[PDB]
Amino acid sequence: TMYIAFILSTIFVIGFVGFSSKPSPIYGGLGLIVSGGVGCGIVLNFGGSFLGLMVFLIYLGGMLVVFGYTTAMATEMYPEVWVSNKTVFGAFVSGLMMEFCMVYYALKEEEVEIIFKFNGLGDWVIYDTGDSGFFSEEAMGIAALYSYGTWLVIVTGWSLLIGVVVIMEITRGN
Amino acid sequence: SMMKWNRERRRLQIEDFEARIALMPLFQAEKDRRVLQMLRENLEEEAIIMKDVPDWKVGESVFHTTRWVTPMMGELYGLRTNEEILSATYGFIWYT
Amino acid sequence: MNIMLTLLTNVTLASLLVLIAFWLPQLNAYSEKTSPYECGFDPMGSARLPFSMKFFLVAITFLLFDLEIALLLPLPWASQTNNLKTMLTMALFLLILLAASLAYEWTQKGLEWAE
Amino acid sequence: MPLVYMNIIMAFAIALAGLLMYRSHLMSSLLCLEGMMLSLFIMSTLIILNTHFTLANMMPIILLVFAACEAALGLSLLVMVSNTYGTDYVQNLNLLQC
Amino acid sequence: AGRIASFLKNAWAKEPVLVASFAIGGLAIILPSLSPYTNYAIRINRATPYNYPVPLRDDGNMPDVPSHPQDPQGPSLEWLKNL
Amino acid sequence: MNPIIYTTLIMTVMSGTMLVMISSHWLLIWIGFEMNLLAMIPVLMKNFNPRATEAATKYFLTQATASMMLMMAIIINLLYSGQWTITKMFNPVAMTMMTMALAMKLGLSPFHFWVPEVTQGISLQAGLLLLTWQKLAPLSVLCQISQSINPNLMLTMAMLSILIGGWGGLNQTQLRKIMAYSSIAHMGWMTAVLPYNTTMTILNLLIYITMTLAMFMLLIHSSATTTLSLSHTWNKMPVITSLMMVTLLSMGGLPPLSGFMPKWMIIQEMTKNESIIMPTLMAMTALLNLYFYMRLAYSSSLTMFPSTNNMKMKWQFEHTKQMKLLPTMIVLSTLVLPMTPALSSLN
Amino acid sequence: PFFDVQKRLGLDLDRWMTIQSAEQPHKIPGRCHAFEKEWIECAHGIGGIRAEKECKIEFDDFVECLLRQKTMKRLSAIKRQRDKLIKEGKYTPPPHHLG
Amino acid sequence: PGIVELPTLEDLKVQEVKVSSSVLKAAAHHYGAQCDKPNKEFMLCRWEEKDPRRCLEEGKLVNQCALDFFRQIKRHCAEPFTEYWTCIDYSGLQLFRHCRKQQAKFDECVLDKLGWVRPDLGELSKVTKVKTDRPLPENPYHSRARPEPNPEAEGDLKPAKHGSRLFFWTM
Ligand SMILES: CCCCCCCCCCCCCCCCCC(=O)OC[C@H](COP(=O)(O)OCCN)OC(=O)CCCCCCCCCCCCCCCCC
Repeated sequence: TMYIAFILSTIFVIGFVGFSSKPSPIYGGLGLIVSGGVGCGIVLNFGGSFLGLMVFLIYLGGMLVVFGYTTAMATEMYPEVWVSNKTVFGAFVSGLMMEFCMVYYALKEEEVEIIFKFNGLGDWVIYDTGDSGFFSEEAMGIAALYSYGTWLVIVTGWSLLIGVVVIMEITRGN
Repeated sequence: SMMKWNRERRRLQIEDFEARIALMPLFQAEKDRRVLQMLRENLEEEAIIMKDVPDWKVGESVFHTTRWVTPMMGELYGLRTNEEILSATYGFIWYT
Repeated sequence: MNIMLTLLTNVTLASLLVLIAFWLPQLNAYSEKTSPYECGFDPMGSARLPFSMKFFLVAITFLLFDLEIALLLPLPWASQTNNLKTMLTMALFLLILLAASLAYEWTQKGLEWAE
Repeated sequence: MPLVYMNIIMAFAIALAGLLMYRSHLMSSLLCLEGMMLSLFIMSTLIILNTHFTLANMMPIILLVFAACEAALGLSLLVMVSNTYGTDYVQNLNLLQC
Repeated sequence: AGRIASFLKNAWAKEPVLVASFAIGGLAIILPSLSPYTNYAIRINRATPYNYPVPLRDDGNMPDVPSHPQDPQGPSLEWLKNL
Repeated sequence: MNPIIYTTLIMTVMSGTMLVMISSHWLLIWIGFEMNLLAMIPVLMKNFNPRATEAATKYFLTQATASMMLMMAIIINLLYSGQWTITKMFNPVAMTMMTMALAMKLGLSPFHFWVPEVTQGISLQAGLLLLTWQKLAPLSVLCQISQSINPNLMLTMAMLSILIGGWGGLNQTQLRKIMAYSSIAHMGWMTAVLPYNTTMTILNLLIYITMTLAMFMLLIHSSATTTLSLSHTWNKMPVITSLMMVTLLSMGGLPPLSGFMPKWMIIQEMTKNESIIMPTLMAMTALLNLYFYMRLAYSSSLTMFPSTNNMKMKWQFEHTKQMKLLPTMIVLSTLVLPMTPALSSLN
Repeated sequence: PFFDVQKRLGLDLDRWMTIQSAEQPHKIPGRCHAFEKEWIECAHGIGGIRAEKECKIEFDDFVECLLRQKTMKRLSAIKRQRDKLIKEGKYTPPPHHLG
Repeated sequence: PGIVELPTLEDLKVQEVKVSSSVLKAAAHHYGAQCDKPNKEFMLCRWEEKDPRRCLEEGKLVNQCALDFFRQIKRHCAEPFTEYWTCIDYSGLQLFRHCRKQQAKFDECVLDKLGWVRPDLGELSKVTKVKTDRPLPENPYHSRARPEPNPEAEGDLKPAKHGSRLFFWTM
């Protein structure tokens, strides 16, 4: 129970290795949604309740769902399987071992310098000490989209309407 | 009816918030002493732990500024039991 | 964490029900028994039957509507601001743009299951 | 930096490598793009929650919606390519060499 | 006159759902700008005390800041009690 | 497409570019790039052939990958500074990520492969938009963050762009691929002086956009996309081919034409910084671009290729539409060298 | 911005989310509000070139606040040196540190 | 660099107010009414100084004022207060609205036996002023001196001497 965010992050990276080794896209999507679930859990452990539930509802139940639906239509006659290629196994194995080596090095050394400097002193350590009062600071920051973020709403809504128009232009096929 | 009821629910929330406001100086005064005591206890312990580390100097602020800096969880609970620091980190988040 | 225990229990009991469900019966299987069901005959595999642009278009339009819904979810807390006229203007703006996307898809064929 | 950040940035690097190293299917590359976006979302969320940058709490929402719009566009492109060639194989997208 | 009435007739006869939806959306657009109560909602949101009301030091010449919570100075919620 | 929908998509492309150029916030800059790409993809697929679809797909893949890398650079910068303002980057690897992302968006040499294929696969109007308007946003970002770029990385990419644009364009008979390789070389010229003087980058961009607009409008006026099709244009409208020849000479940077101004100013500004070998290399390498420009001029105006019998039909017909601002673009692309000191207005 | 339309038209299009010391909802403070404020008040109006050297202390304190790297190093040293003396049976953590 | 200076453990000792959240909430309105002076004075110190270590004795006075407030409750109707805070303690949100009968006979105690009127809605949320003796902190941020600004532009614009001077150009 002492370490929860680290198992979650290691599983996150494992799922990333799994779907980025690119088996047939249905198993890649399964790995992506496993990664998304554990990442939603990660941000739940950081106090990002609304953001993680957004991950769930819109990413895993929306965007993914649509991805798997579209894969179920444009696939191979025998939709492929993970095992069918030695390349998938090699990529997944290399990614898993580079995960294991670096997490072991960071755990037992705490001063790795792979591009960035890292210290696995813990993950609870960086949390600050204070009271947030009678509201969720995350929800207040996100609800400010309609009061502070007028410009953001304007450009995002315009881009979504343009996205509808754009999709209907491209898919017409003439 | 919903107008009547939601209007009443807003005054009740104001009353609750004012109860909290009245209680806040007590809680702030208590939290200050608690935090300072934890920091000073860590200091007294590290004066012992770090006796033999050669160039170590105990109490040395990581910051250039001498202004008060609110400690992180690591400075507060880094020398206490796993259950206590687990509570101080995730007790609210996990409470359901 | 209570919720984690609850999820563990639900998943564990569902998998246990699988294990009893999928191992307890007495089995005797031959080739023609497990043949794919096609109302008394054999099915044709053909070649990638699940097609037609309309199934993909409804998925894409649901995706974009779901994104705007993601933009609408913070609304219960948005009504708690002192600057209520700006917030109301922006929420209604987002909803008009949702209605405009629906109307544009509607008028330009869009939502139709054509011939 | 804490080791969660290490693993999140590592996930982004793995998604980038998986996208740059192609295979036959286009959908696999699009899923790698989606993984890159998801790692960006989590990194942004961790940074924003940790430093209590309250107004920046909305930034991950915007990132998610815009990247999903791009994903819809890419899915439509894949569907057009498949309707041309019956598959989403990138090796059929080579007739611009001449 | 008859043209708009006839259009509304045809819409009510063939697409009542769209008529109801457009009327509801139009009222949702229009009615808030005429309500005396919208300002009241703004005031209620303003009168909700989320934060601590950290005090001030009376340097003299502060005759409108109360001193005590129950002094006849500072804003009053008597209006909200009857609304 | 619907004329209203096409106008809206064009306006959305320009508004994404403007969002990039008017924002102080990195998230809004990323939003502008996203909006530009979203609106740009349909204009590439306007004709809708498998070539157009493949061009759009390759464009989308490169631009989306670049955008994700740019967002990662922004997030690393925020991780180390907490800053959203577009200013110097506070992290070196974030700066490297951002530089690579912006170069991939621009199509610089190590990320140049998409430019020739996409330009060939789309129509001349789409290519005109692609090679003129799409350079503004990444270059403006680069000019804003120029004080923190690694000069070695940028100069490497610019020199490679010049070399590859020179060499790749040598082998082309397709006018769109020739335009794309010329664009790669000119982007290299723009980005070489970027570490030293962003005003020179703006000047070179304006001159290049003028020349590219003139050349693409002449091609659209000619309806020619191959060198042999252009070789018939003398027997229809020789004025167009002579104007095209002077424009190609300008593109080669031959004095006293307008295309010589950016090279001359950039060489001067570079020698001001003890940079002598690189300007000499760049000027020498541009002779390749001038070589295939001169090949096009030979086939188009300076000599007369065989025509066809069916060309007599086209003689009795005028153009239904007329290219806007083409005479102005031609004069600006050839005759503006005496006005060089006006470049200080860009300061 | 390349074209500072906001400062010409007086509009606040995106400057409100640009720093964590800007005005926040319900006046919720940023975690590094004082550090950012001090660095910004040091670096104001002297240009980035001067601000990079002459405001180095404020930016260093800000970066330490954001990513507590040196704080984490010191805590890690205290932790691992504590264990370095648990094994030998040297240091007994006191009752208020064990329960 | 530098030593973080810390108070000792006995600089931090105080008579604790050891009553629970429901007991605290039940008396909260009369507590705000009766204990405003040291509470607002300590909150002034905390926001003015941005330092827990600078306001310890004010917090120590906060504690004493709370303690004496509760000892005044205890000697007149500890029993109605006990019933009221018990009823408040039952509900999982510690709601006031479920305990109005008990709040009623707690409130008509302190009037008759102690004089304590209960603050009205909004009074406890007011920003008040405190007449403190503590000097106003001069540099609460412990700020360094700010850098000297670049010299401003003075003088009138004259035309460029010999023009642009760009190569061969004379204007
Ligand atoms: C020194 C630098 C510049 C050098 C180049 C100058 C101009 C060169 C023009 C082309 C020269 C090469 C071709 C020579 C063969 C003859 C011309 C040709 O190719 O076609 C001839 C044809 C004639 O057309 P015509 O029959 O008159 O049409 C009547 C209506 N049916 O069509 C024509 O005659 C068309 C002619 C077009 C001319 C275009 C001019 C563009 C602008 C020139 C700028 C010059 C700058 C000089 C230096 C300035 C420095 C600041």
